[PDB]
Formats: sequence, C-alpha cells, structure tokens
Amino acid sequence: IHEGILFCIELSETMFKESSDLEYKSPLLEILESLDELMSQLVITRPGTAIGCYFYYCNREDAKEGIYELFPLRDINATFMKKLNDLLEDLSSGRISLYDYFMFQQTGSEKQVRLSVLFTFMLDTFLEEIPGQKQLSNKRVFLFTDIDKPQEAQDIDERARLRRLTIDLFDNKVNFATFFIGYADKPFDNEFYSDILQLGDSEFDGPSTKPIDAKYIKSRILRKKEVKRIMFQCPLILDEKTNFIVGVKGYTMYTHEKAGVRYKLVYEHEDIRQEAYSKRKFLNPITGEDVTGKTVKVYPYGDLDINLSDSQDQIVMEAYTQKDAFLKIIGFRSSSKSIHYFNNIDKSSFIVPDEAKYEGSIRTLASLLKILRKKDKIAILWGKLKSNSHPSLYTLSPSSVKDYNEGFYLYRVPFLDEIRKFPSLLSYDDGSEHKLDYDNMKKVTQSIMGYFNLRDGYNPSDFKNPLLQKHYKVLHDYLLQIETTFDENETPNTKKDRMMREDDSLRKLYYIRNKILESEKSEDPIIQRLNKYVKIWNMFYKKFNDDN
Amino acid sequence: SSESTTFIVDVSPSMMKNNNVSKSMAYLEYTLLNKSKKSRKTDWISCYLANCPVSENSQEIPNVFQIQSFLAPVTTTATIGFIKRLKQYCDQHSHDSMIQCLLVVSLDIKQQFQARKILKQIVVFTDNLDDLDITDEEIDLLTEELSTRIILIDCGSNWLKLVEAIPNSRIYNMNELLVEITSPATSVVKPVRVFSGELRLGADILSTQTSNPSGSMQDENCLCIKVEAFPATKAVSGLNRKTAVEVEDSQKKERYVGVKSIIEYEIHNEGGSSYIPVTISKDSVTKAYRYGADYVVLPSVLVDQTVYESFPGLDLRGFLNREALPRYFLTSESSFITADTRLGCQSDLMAFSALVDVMLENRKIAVARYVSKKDSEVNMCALCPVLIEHSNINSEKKFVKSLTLCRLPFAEDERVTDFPKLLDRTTTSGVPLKKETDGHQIDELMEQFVDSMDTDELPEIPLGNYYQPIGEVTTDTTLPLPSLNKDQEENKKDPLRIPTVFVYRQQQVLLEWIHQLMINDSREFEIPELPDSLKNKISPYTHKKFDSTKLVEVLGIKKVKRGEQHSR
RNA sequence: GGACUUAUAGAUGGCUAAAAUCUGAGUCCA
Repeated sequence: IHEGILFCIELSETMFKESSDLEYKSPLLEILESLDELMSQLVITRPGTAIGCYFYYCNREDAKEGIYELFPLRDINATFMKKLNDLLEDLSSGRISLYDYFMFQQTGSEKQVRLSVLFTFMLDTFLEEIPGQKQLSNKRVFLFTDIDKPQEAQDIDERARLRRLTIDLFDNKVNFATFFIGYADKPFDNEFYSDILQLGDSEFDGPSTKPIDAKYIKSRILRKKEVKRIMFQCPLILDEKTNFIVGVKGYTMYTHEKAGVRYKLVYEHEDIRQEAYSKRKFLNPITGEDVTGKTVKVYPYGDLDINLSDSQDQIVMEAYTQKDAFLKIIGFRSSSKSIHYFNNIDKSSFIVPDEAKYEGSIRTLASLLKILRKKDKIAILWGKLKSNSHPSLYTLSPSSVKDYNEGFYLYRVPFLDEIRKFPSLLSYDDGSEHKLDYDNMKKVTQSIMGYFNLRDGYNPSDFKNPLLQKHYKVLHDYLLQIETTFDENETPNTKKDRMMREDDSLRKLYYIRNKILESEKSEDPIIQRLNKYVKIWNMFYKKFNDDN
Repeated sequence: SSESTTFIVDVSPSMMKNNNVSKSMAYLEYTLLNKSKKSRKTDWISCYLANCPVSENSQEIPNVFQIQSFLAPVTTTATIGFIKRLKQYCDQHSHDSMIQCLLVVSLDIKQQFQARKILKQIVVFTDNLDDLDITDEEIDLLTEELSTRIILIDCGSNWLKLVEAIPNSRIYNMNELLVEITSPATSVVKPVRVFSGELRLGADILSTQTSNPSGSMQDENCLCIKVEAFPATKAVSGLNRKTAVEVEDSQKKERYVGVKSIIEYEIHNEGGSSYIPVTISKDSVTKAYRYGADYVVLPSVLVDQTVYESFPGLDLRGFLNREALPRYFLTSESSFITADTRLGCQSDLMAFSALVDVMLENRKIAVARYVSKKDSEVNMCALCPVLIEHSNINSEKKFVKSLTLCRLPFAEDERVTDFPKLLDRTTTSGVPLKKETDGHQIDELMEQFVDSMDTDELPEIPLGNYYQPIGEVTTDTTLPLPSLNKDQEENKKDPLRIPTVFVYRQQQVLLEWIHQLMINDSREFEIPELPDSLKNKISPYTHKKFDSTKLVEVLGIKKVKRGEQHSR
C-alpha cells in the first residue's frame, strides 16, 4: 500500500568524471537525472511513495557525520521535485558544478564515510514516525557506490559488526537494492560487500551484489522502481481426479492510466473548508421515496420481470462455474492455432507459481514452462480471476527466452458473441481484377513500407501518454506558481515545436514526413528513391479514380 | 422492416397420440417467448387450427379454429395466454377425442394488412405429407390468390406441388426445429461505425492536428487513405438486468417498477464514534486533483488547459514483423479498419487492400497513432492485417482485405518488474539453487500429460473465417430455422470459439421459469441441466488416457483528514 | 420533432477498478 525508497549515494573521483559509456555524462549526474524522472513518473503512477536522497562523504557544513541530505524520506511532493529541478538547472546554466555543490575536490585523497555510521543511519531513518506520513509497508535502500574496497575491508572485526548492522536492517524489513558500479577500465570487486550483506535460512540470503556497468544505471533504477501489483491468486486445476491442483498468482503487466481519476471533493462555504462526498440516491418513480439500499436486480422479460432467489442464482451458475476464482485446464494446443494479433479483447496477465498456497507449485510450472516451450504449445484454461465475474476461456502461453521474467502470459479468449460482424461495404471492387495495375500498387507500397521499419521494435518507454503529461504539468505549474509559456500569437514554427514537445508520437510523425521531404530535395539518385516511390503511389491512386 | 407470421397446427388423431402437437407447442412457446422480449411493433403473430372439432373463424368454415387473433406487439403475458389456451385444448382432446383452412388465413391477411409492405408467411405443422389430396384445380386456385410464402414442417410429392409453386417456400423436419431451438445461437449485432477519418503516412503535423479539414488528400508527399472503424471484438456481461423495487397489485405476481437515481453531495461532521452526514449543494463542491502529497483546485481557465487537444486521425509510425511485436502488448478490445467507399472514392478501397495484401505476404504489423474524436484519448496501436471471406456470386472464393486495430501501452502503463527465476532457480543473492532430484522423471511424465490433452485434432476455424460478414447471417424472417449454411455448421469444433455459456444459461433458465411457474402454474421451480453439448466445451479434453497419480506424487503437490492538504 | 429497429444494444465511470451507472445508438419520414 505504501512503499518507501531511500537513495544512498557514495561520492568518489570516478563518480564526478564524465564517462564514455554515459554519452560523456557523469554517473552522479545520471543518478540525479534518474531520480528526477523517477518522481516525475511515480507522481502519475504511484504518488503514495516515499522517496529520500542522501550523499556521503559530503564536506558540506550542513552534513551530519558526513552524510548530506538532499531531501528526507517523504511522500513524493512538488517541493522536493522543485529542489532537484533547480539543482539540475543550476548545473545546466553553468551557475555551479557538481564539485561546487557537494564541496568535492580533485585532490585524489578526499575523506570517506565510516560505514558503521551509514548503516545505522539507514536503520534510524526507517524507524522515524513522521506525523502527516503514513506507515511504510515496504522499506528499500537504493545503494550507489563506486568503491569496491573501502577502508573497512581490512578490519575483520569491523566486518563482523557491519554484518550485524546489516542483519539488524533485515530484521526491520529493510531490503537492499544495490547499484555497484563498474566501468570498462575499472571493474567492481563485490568481494567485500558480499561478506557484509550476506546472510548465514535457504531462500533469503541477502540482496544481489553483482556489479553493473554505468550504462545500465538509469534503466535499473526505473525498473526496480516499480512494485508487483498482485491482480489475483487462485488454484490452477490440471487434473481434478488425482488432485493435480496447483497454486498460481497473476500480475497486470500493462494498465490503462487515465488522467483525472485521482481526486477528492472539497466543500467550501464562507469560513468552512471541508471534504465532500458523492452519494448515489435511488428514488421511487411513483412516490419520490428514498429507496436506496431497498432496491433489487431483476431480469426483464417483455412486460414481465423475473427475480430469482439467491439459492436459485447459486444453482444457475453452478452448471458452469465455482464461487471463488479458479483456472481449469481444458487441454493443450499449438501456439499457431491459439494466439493471434487480431482477436485481443482484454489486457494480459503474467502468471507465477504460488507455493504459499500449494507446495510443489514451483516444480510443476517450471516443468510445464519447459515442456510448453519445447513443443511450442499453450494451455486452454476455463475459469475466472475474480469471485464477482463471469468465467471465460483463457490462453496460457510460456514466456519467451528473450524475456527476463520466466512464467506465463494469460490472454482472455473472446466468446462467440464477443466476436462482432464485419460491416457490409458499398463496393467490393478493390481493383484485383486488373492484375498488372494492382500488382504494381503492391510493389510500390512494399518499397515505401521498407523505408519505415522499426528496427528496435515498439518500446512503451518511448511514448509518454500526452493526456497524462498535459494534466500533471498543469497541476505541477500551478502548485509552484510557474507561469505558462503558451502564447496565442504562435508562429507555425512555434506551434510545431510545442506539439512535438507535448507528444512523443507527433515528434516521430514529423521525422517521417521530413525524410520524405529531404528525399525530393536531395540530388543523390539513391536517396531520391523514397519520394519518387510516393509520387508513383499517388499516380496509381489518381489513375484508378480517373478510370474506375 | 416488418413481417407477419401465421401458425397452423394439424390436430389429427396421429398428431395427438404421436406427441407431435406437444412438440410443435414447444417450438411455438420458445419462438413467441423470445419474440416477447423485443416486443416489436411490426412483428405479427396469428394462429389457426386444422382438422379441429371446434369451428370458430371469420368465414364460418367448418373444422377451422382461430385460436389466436392477429397480435402485434407480441407481449410475454399474451404469450402465456396463447400457450395456455392451446394447453387446455391439448389436454381436453388427449384420449377421449385442411384445404379450406389455408384459404381462410389468406382472406384474414388481406383484410388485416391490405396492401402494406409486409413479408407474409404461413407455418404449417403436420404429418403424413403423402396422405393428403389437393387437386390441380385447387393448386391452380391457390397460387393465384396467395401472395404469401409457406414453411412446411414434417412431423412423421403431393404437398411439394404447393411449396414448389409458391415463391420462396421451404420444408423442414420437426426434430430439425427441436434441435435448433435447443442449440445455442449467436446474437446478430448490426455493425455501426465508431470512427471516420484518414489513414496517413507522411502527413503534415500542422495540417492534421487542427480542426480544419486540411486535405492531406491533395498532398503528394503523403499516403492518404479514407478509412472507417468498426468494433471487431467487444466484451459482453450477460443479460441486462433492471434495478427495481417491488410493488403490490390486484393480481400479486412479482410486480416491480424501475427506479431512477440522482447524485447528492454530503459532508461529514464527526462527533472513534461516527459522523453526521449533511446534504449540501453541488454549487459549494469543487473537484481537487491530486499531485503527490498535495490536492489542487484549479481556476476554471486552467481546468481547460489540463485537457490535451487531440484531433481525429490514424497516423502510421512504422512497420515490423509479427514476431517482433510481443503479444502481451495488446491491451484493449479490437476494431476493424476498412476503406471508406462511402465518403471517399473507389481508389481508397484499392489502395487500402494493396496495403493489407503486402502486410499479409510479408507478415507485417503496423504501429500507428490513433485518435477517434476531438479531445479523445491518444492511442498507440497495432494494425494487424486480416482476411474476411465473403460468399461470392462466382464459384471463386472472395477475401476482403482489412486491418485490426488494438491499443499498445504508453510508458506510464508498464508495471513490469524483475521476477524470480523459475527454471534455473537461485537464492536472492543469486547463488544457483541445488537442482531438483527426480527431475528427469518429472519432465518425462509432464510431457505425457501435455500429450494426453492434445487438442490439435480439433480444427482451427478456416483462414478468413474467424470474423464473419454481416450479410451471411441476415435472413428474410425472424423465425428460428436451421442455418442451411453448410460451412457454418460443425465449424463449431474450434475449442477456442465457444458459445457465451453464462448468457445461454440465463436464457435457458428464464424460459423454464416461465414454462413451469407461469404456464404450468407449478409452485416449485425445477432448474434444468446444462446441455452436454455446452458442458463439453468447458470440460477437460482427453486425447489419450493418462494417470497423473505418479506425476502428482513426484511433484510433491500438497495444499497448505483532507482540509489543509489543499495548497497554493 | 415523430416512426421503426437495437437492450447479448449505445455510452459512461475509474487512486487500475463496481457482479457499478446512464439511455444511448442506427435507419427512415417533416
């Protein structure tokens, strides 16, 4: 319900120097920018998230024991967001540098933090009780460091005390997400951090201390930023006779975020400002009486209404479903007869074994995953994900080997009545009769189509919802009294750039036309091809209407 | 548009003892009750009796009985009445108990509808088609006077003469109807345009993203096809239900009246005890949007700024191979994209089909930007090419080229995180977990388990037949008749295209509710079984018999304050 | 504004979702 992330970043010489793996941008700068994006995303996606950011060892006068506080662990808010935004802008303008802000020096021998103080700080931070802030259900520490071997690596007894500091955190449900940074030249030896972050029982033995290249920092942050939102859990029946019943969990991989769904209602009357509520009130059309909570649902059947008892409702559903959520295997089938791109009706779920409900679940699905991959088969499922819903046929497909997450994807199959009819046309003459002219049109289309292949496929990351971005930007600017930059006296060029700024998709569309437009200007006969293809296509379009 | 249907039931001693009148009654009951739900103003029903001891009709002809007058609209209560009139007649003449009848009906139709544009039909239930004498002088007489088609039903060459003469007349069996009204039937929903605009490649952003009709059609640097959008898949939630309260009346059956609802607004004055709700006006209520830990009421002019001004269009972003697009990216219901020969010219249908054809041959999917209306949601979508077979005038097959539109996710939509490995499992730190003992026997038995339920023997729907043209399901009359389509039947063995079970179940139960409690006057409802035909479609398929008892054993399966949060 | 058809219909809603809410939608006549 309420997760909190504690950013802890270790300062060093290589953290300040621009890296070729980062398009010549500082790792420290990359972490800051990643943090700006994180809060920008979560304020839309999961605003009930607490974020705090700390640096060490910092030589600033306002640093306690060498640990500087950018902002404390608080729920995401425009005030902290502005603080970071202003810092990044002070950097961009050349008003200050990163060295100037954190009071760092290129001496080759700056002070370093005592890890004892650091791990104790993390524990104290998550134990604080802040009045206006809710209790945290999930506590995590994003640990960024560049030093493989700190000073405390030589002292064996220091490691021992550190190991109980780490355990002390694990006992308080505080988990580590490590960001141990290695470069092309300098690699990260995780030998030290392995020792102190390890546990002594089988499953949980601490976090991964495997280092990462700086090139993967931003992506790693924004990936581990998200939280598993459990959509449903139910038994998976494989064969009921032999009690071949197993447990599974389902997660929504792709939601449908809409702007303006997050709101409260305020009632203000003179000096009274108070929260208001919407109340749906049912009336009797004959008397005007409030019959709320005294209404019933019936089946209309002509000039007759039919109300069944709960006992009868039970018997009716009993013929094809259970009360609680379930998934029953109807059979298996080739993926090429089961999965299509033209009959989706719902959003997909990601299915994972639930061995907390049924032991042996992991062994079952791991084998089923291996087998269904080997034969390229899928499972046909019958059931429902919620108690209060209708059942349906589902497709259970094994995760690809290219994907990192190992499990299954669940696709709902449309009922026969969910498959709508194709509309009748006024004409059916598509010009297929004239073989040569039609075959030419396909050929020129095929060539035009070649100039616009998506070599990196489709990535959701590249397309921000413009509706969402517009909505939260207006809220953002109003809270911080940022005056709008929109001008009614817009130049077509001004308007053009605004459009591409507000919509990631329009920016792409702009490139496509431009490539066609720079294909006619160009006098290189090779580059010249694209635009001439388009002209030929239009020639066929106009020729067809002049003839048929 | 409008039609009339006249039912005639033979009451010979053969029809009674062979239980052929009770069968036809079951058809009449199903037919009329379903008609009652629509209560169409232009759908007429009327019934007569043949070879009947009762003689009551307009022309005062013996052995003819108009048991039910011309009725429109057909209501549920009226259907209850008609069936009970017949049920009483059927029970009386159980143990102890035609040519001119067809002539009386024709006269009663000419006086009822006169010359109005109405599709008239006569439906006849009888046995012994051979045992009946209708002279050529009577057939010569029957064809001239009649402007009404004939539907004959055999309950067990002479009868053929009438059917062959009268235009568009057919002959069916009794059990042919008794099986049709038993089997599930997909509802025919007439396709309705949900979008009308342009499919564009290389269009000007300044020209398209305005409310101006800036024709990209005249842009020779742009691929511009006029297209329409229809719904391809749409979710159903069963029979629509009515919110109601119960009322009393002189004849206390379960009598209900519909209710309406309003939205009221209240504040809570708390007195940890409970609060005192007080109704307040909407005028003193404002929406406060959330931004992190703060809530914001915007001035009216800024509340307009929040809405992103979007403009109707479909703009191509690029192309990729089918396998390049992860299937789980598809998040919404699907829609058809067809060429617009209505508002556009015939070049659109040609150019559009050429595009789809190329996408089919190269197995390509298009990524596009979609906006249906002004200020509507902006969507990233996948455009998948499809074929749709149409019944053609020529002996050759006809495939209509089309596209399927389905929404792709934005950045803010993905909830993906790192999940624990399932195959090569490790600890949280990442050290390789010890490989499971009895591992080879598990994968071996699981493989047999998957083969045991192999449904590949069950055929996928033929190419270009998953979707179906609206024309191939439209018929002349609204009477439940056998499909007559040879390809449509037993295409129902596709295990991934099954009837909407919970809807059928609803209709099945409501029919028996009416039959038992309203017509038979029983006071106990006997809810029928779900047909084995439909049960099988949601039951485990067995290809080869297999005992998973060993598999289960080795797997080891065992069950275990907001008033200051306002800011600025 | 009417007639007809559709209710397994046409839409909305949303802290990501209620066995919720509304009556809409298409065609033809003035």
